[PDB]
Amino acid sequence: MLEQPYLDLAKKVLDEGHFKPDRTHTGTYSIFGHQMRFDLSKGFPLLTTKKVPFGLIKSELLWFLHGDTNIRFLLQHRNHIWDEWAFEKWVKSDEYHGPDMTDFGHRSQKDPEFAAVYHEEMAKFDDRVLHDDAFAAKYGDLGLVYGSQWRAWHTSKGDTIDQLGDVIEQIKTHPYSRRLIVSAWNPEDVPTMALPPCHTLYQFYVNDGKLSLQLYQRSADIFLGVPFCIASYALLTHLVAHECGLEVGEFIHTFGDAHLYVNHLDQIKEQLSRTPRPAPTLQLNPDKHDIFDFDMKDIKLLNYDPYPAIKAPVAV
Amino acid sequence: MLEQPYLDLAKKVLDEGHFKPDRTHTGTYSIFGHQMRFDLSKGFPLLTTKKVPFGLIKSELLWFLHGDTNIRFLLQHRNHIWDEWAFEKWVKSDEYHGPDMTDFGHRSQKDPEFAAVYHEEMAKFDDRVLHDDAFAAKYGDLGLVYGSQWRAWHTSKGDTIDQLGDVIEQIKTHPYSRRLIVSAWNPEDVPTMALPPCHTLYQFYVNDGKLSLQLYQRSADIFLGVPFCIASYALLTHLVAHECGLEVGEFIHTFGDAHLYVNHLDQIKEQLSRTPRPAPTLQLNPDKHDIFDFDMKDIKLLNYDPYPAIKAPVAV
Ligand SMILES: C#CCN(Cc1ccc2[nH]c(N)nc(=O)c2c1)c1ccc(C(=O)N[C@@H](CCC(=O)O)C(=O)O)cc1
Ligand SMILES: C#CCN(Cc1ccc2[nH]c(N)nc(=O)c2c1)c1ccc(C(=O)N[C@@H](CCC(=O)O)C(=O)O)cc1
Ligand SMILES: O=c1ccn([C@H]2C[C@H](O)[C@@H](COP(=O)(O)O)O2)c(=O)[nH]1
Ligand SMILES: O=c1ccn([C@H]2C[C@H](O)[C@@H](COP(=O)(O)O)O2)c(=O)[nH]1
Repeated sequence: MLEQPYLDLAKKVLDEGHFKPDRTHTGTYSIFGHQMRFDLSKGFPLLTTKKVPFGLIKSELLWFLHGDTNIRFLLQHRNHIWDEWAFEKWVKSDEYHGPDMTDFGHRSQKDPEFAAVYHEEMAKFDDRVLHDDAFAAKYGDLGLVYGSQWRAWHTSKGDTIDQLGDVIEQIKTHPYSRRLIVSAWNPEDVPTMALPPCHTLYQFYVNDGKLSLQLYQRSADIFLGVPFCIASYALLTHLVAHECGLEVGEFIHTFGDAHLYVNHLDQIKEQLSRTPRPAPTLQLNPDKHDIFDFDMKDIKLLNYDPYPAIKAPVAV
Repeated sequence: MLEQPYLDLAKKVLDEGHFKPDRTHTGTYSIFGHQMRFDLSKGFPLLTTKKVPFGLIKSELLWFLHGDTNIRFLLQHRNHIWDEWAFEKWVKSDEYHGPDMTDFGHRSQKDPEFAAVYHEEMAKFDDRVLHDDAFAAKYGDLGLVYGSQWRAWHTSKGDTIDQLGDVIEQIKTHPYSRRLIVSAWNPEDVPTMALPPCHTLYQFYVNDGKLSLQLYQRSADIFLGVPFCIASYALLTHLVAHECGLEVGEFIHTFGDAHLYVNHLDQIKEQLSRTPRPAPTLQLNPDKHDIFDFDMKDIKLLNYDPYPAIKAPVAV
């Protein structure tokens, strides 16, 4: 089965993972250096042993591909994955006149009524973003996110480089190149970032008319993150390929610090009692070729028969 | 035996490696995505199945650790690994009055007498570098090399960041961090570089009082390059550890495009007929702790009993 590597990584961490604490003060089980391989010609690696929302995955990837960094687009697509980051900037800034949200993410799990106040406060902020173009302009723009890291790298001369755009052009002109790399790591920015990119660097490769892609993830949440990441990068390996007119080869996920939060142990064991079903299948619109102009309707997932969704808490 | 992974990578490429040409127009056998693991507590990974020059490895690493980018230091240490790059800039510039060296690297293998002319021309340039401080200042400074990428990253504000310096400080204050990353990839520079860094990115990790390091190599010459690289990065994992007062764990070498030049096939097979001996041992000076102030005499390699050196041609 196509998703075996993910189960193995999960089992493995459970078995060889050494205890290791972190920022959130919640302990974890970590390993260092791992590498999975998913033959993308066998099917699309969307977990069948637990329901993963492909809709959110598409929304987020297209956002990146547009070089966009404002929440407004994602919001219009019912995507709220990046809300806390915008919200957090709104609460620590001027004008915010409302219940003190200091430590909203952490407290939400503990104070019940607080969760109520915060959830509506959030609901309001999002509405303002979504409608007040002025507000969106200053609170919905996350700044340094994958969208601007891949397609608008700031140069020392006050200019901008479209890493993804250029790399794609190169795949077309020099497929056998070894410099097909897109970095999301800027030494100038990381020192003062809310969250340096976990999806640190990827590189393309072409051989036998097939496109492959390797992603280097400095840090991974095996339960919550990895499941999205695989699908997210597997989608791109499909997009770029389609555009360049190659076939799809395999996705290679290399890990730095792969961990499993102690509060996710039961749930992950719960998933390990499942037997993966046949993998779903991606269907891309044949009329469109400019991935930069792709839309939600141009990507279709067929035969997605998963197990119910396994619920687990976000440990900040 | 400690170096088994390297043999396996070699055998593997020979067995699953698909043909793939490149810039030098010499064909290669490539694979995409590999990952070796060397437990550094078992010994120092310097190849015993073929003599590797640890002297050059030390010279080069210290050069990097000093944030230096000029050939003069390396020259004083009889190191000529980076000569062609300096020489190449001298020949394509003004003032060069002598035999046209256009395509010296490639031609050297073909025109015998040419090799003679070029070799002495080189000998002269190096002497000028080594003695004329003015000359060295403009022809010996390679510019963007690991030394300035690790310890003098140019920011958009015309400043400079000491990635290595800072990361080291972090290991001391926050060992369990997942942001211990040093990048040698600058999207602003790669577009116009003679050779973008093959040793693209490394990340540190600390657990159980042991320091580990993973290196991401976008491109590798399995015969000539990989042997140096392992030892080079294994030395650093030892240096930083010593400084931070941790123990050494393991070195993890992840590969993007790992290849074997077609003109190295015989020689690599030749090496595969060998049986690795016990690994050598690194001995660091206990009195010094500032790796930035380390010198050739502060690093000692014990029990290095290798097989003779296997000769193979440099395919540009
Ligand atoms: C993906 C991604 C990158 N990111 C950014 C990001 C930031 C910090 C992180 N912290 C940790 N430990 N793991 C992560 O996956 C993680 C991811 C995400 C951020 C939020 C959600 C999210 O809210 N959805 C969760 C929980 C939903 C809920 O509360 O019910 C989910 O399970 O999908 C998902 C991903
Ligand atoms: C190391 C490194 C990075 N580098 C930079 C660099 C640049 C282009 C490359 N090209 C290829 N195919 N492989 C490499 O290892 C390589 C390395 C090196 C550059 C030169 C030598 C060198 O001259 N020594 C060779 C050959 C010596 C000889 O001519 O006799 C050797 O075998 O050591 C070694 C390493
Ligand atoms: O695909 C993803 C994206 C983000 N994160 C996680 C990584 C860390 O658990 C946390 C960020 O903490 P640091 O690694 O930066 O310390 O967010 C993932 O696990 N997977
Ligand atoms: O440790 C090292 C350093 C450099 N090179 C090689 C990689 C490529 O063979 C060549 C550079 O060519 P590109 O990958 O940039 O095309 O130099 C290595 O193999 N190993």
